[PDB]
Amino acid sequence: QVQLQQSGAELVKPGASVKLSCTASGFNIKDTYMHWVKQRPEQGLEWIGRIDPANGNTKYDPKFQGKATITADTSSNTAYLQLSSLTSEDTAVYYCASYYGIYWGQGTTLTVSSASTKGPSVFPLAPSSKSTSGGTAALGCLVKDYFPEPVTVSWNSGALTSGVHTFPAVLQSSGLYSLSSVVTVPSSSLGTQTYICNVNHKPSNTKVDKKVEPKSC
Amino acid sequence: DIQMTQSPSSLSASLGERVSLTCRASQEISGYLSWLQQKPDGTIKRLIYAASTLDSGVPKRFSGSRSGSDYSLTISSLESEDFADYYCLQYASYPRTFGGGTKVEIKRTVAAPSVFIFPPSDEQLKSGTASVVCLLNNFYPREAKVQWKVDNALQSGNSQESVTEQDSKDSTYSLSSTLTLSKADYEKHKVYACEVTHQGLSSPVTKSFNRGEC
Ligand SMILES: O=C(O)CCCCP(=O)([O-])Oc1ccc([N+](=O)[O-])cc1
Repeated sequence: QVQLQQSGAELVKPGASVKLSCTASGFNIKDTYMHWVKQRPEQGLEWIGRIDPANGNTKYDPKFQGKATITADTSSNTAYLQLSSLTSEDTAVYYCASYYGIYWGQGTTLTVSSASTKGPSVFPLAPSSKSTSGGTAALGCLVKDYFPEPVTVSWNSGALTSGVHTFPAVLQSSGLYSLSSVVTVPSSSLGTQTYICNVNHKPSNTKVDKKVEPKSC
Repeated sequence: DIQMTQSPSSLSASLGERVSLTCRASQEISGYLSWLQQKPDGTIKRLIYAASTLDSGVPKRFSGSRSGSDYSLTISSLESEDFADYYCLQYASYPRTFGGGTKVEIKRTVAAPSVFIFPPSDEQLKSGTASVVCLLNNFYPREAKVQWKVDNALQSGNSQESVTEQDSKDSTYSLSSTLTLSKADYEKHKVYACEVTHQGLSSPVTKSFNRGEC
């Protein structure tokens, strides 16, 4: 297989600098040209620049000429995007892309803020709450009180993806986010199958695995 | 910079419909244009390059064409999986430029939501807070009303809801509503209910639970 793995999401203070990475697996320098793209809601994709790992040559979108610096290391097969003098306008998702734009990284969410990071508390949303439903049952996890976004939620370490809905986070009056991830499953196998949600909030290095099962009463 | 003007910004289309998106280059780009697709999860993939050449593995329903400075992407039979934002990319000169993007929305039949209600977990209760969650699963259209009722009394000021984007499989939406109360306030009442109103229902559907000792 082949893909581009980008560094984790993070929060950085205004005025500071940060360096994002994009490591390639499968291919390497041979393809040449590693591009960096910026994206914000209601704003399309914006090209920052690109680098030729073979000779270190770089080309930038004029607007980023004094804001972004792209570097590459063929040995470790990694490209870096250094952003300086961070401002609220730098809060976005950054994507790295290979030659011809065939391979794209999963993106890195950068939040510029003067606030502290906050790890979430993960609570189970047990199936068959009081009693069983008409054939199908729902279950999930409540990821509450975290900052900033985003949070990654998997089920059974990737083994469960069918019928999953991870809702957009809501901003609570405290300035902290909260979201839920739910799954609909057969009610008949609640006693035989195991469902565990895998939560990860990179900005605070919080990683939680919560087994969601029907509670006794 | 070569400006890529993409239209329309948003497009709503029924399943099986033949749709097209267009990008007009402000400069001669000689066919050096790619079409990229970004799904709800942030995943970006290239569908076409050289204006009309389909990438390996790209479904035949996708096709690109050129007529002067007008570059179009056409989808023969719109499928639920096609729900995404499409961007044209100019790679003829520097700096590389993207079109504004076209948000493709999917029209489908009215579907009634399956409602579920969840009590606060015991471990959360230990922390002094209680979040009651109401789930409206797989419905269409997006419009829906959810009302919280504690002991039959309508609630206001203590809830937050969030709706997903259209599902990649069936084009439906799902809504989650959370009623957050303090442990003390939670323990003060018995019946917690969620009343849902949606076009796919002849009458409001109410789901509830009674906080009994376990
Ligand atoms: O001869 C030259 O300078 C052009 C050859 C480079 C083709 P390319 O790699 O820039 O194609 C791409 C253009 C843009 C992107 N992008 O992610 O914005 C990705 C690939």
